[PDB]
Amino acid sequence: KHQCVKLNDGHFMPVLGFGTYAPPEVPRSKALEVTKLAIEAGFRHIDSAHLYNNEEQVGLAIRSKIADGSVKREDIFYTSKLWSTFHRPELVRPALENSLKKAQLDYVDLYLIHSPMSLKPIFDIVDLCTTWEAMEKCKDAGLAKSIGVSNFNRRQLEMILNKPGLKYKPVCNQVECHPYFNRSKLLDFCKSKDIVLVAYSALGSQRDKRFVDPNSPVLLEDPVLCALAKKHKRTPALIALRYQLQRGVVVLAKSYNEQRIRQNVQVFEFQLTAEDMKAIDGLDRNLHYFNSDSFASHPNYPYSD
Ligand SMILES: NC(=O)c1ccc[n+]([C@@H]2O[C@H](COP(=O)([O-])OP(=O)(O)OC[C@H]3O[C@@H](n4cnc5c(N)ncnc54)[C@H](OP(=O)(O)O)[C@@H]3O)[C@@H](O)[C@H]2O)c1
Repeated sequence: KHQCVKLNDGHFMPVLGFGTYAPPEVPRSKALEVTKLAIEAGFRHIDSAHLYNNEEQVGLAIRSKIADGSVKREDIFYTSKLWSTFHRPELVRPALENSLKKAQLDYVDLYLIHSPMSLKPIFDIVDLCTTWEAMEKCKDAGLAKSIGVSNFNRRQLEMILNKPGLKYKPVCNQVECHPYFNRSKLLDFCKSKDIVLVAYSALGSQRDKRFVDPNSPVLLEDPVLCALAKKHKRTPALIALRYQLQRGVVVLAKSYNEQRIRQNVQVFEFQLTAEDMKAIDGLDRNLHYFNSDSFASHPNYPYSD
């Protein structure tokens, strides 16, 4: 299907998605305005989460673009995510039901485990295979068309894929992925298991002071990204998004700015050569922008491997 990839459960995922997270200081009504502008610009995959405290505004934007005739529900791929205080398996279905009620949708296209780092329902120690069984029952019930995971490393994905009794493989692993942390080996593994890698912080993250070192290089000021932008008469952001599409990664892009939202859909309008991709692959430097004690101290931190 046009500009989508086929998931391993048969559903289709659009290869460019709109990132909806804004920090707390942005008024909640902004997510309504920008999600409507993202749909108007041509985004058809919208990524939210319980954590983002925006599902009611994001859902209203979707319902509004349905009401005015721009799109039908089946034209939109909506993702939400189970937050880490709800890993205990009896909490999974009520958490998804809460997300649906907030968005006023009958189903999500995709429901993810947001992170493998379980928190007190203060860390919690939960066997995530039990969480996954509860995710499977939500796909059986029709609450989520597809289920997947987010922030898992290879060993953590294998624990699910190897589970006795497994009914549904995860359709995706949504992970931090960009030219300073391109996750090649994990991508190869995901490809080998028919699992889609979805990239977040593909434009270098929002640099949130709670978890990103401001000393970290700014991805879009990279001189190779900037040179390739000059060569293609595009921008460093479009070079960073198009790099993902050509390696078979589905890519998210957040923007709350009307011009940049419209700019990002231009990722479909041009392509990069083998030499351009090799120049971009040479930027890999094990730089995860999310780099905090509040993750690294956790018994199931994914960058331990
Ligand atoms: N699963 C998880 O744990 C997880 C973690 C992080 C993110 N995510 C998801 O991934 C989404 C994207 O990741 P992210 O929030 O880290 O942000 P990102 O997509 O890496 O974007 C980073 C910054 O790039 C700027 N930008 C966007 N388009 C641009 C363009 N064409 N030119 C120049 N700058 C541009 C935006 O600022 P403006 O708004 O000012 O344009 C944005 O704040 C999030 O919204 C969320 O949906 C998930």
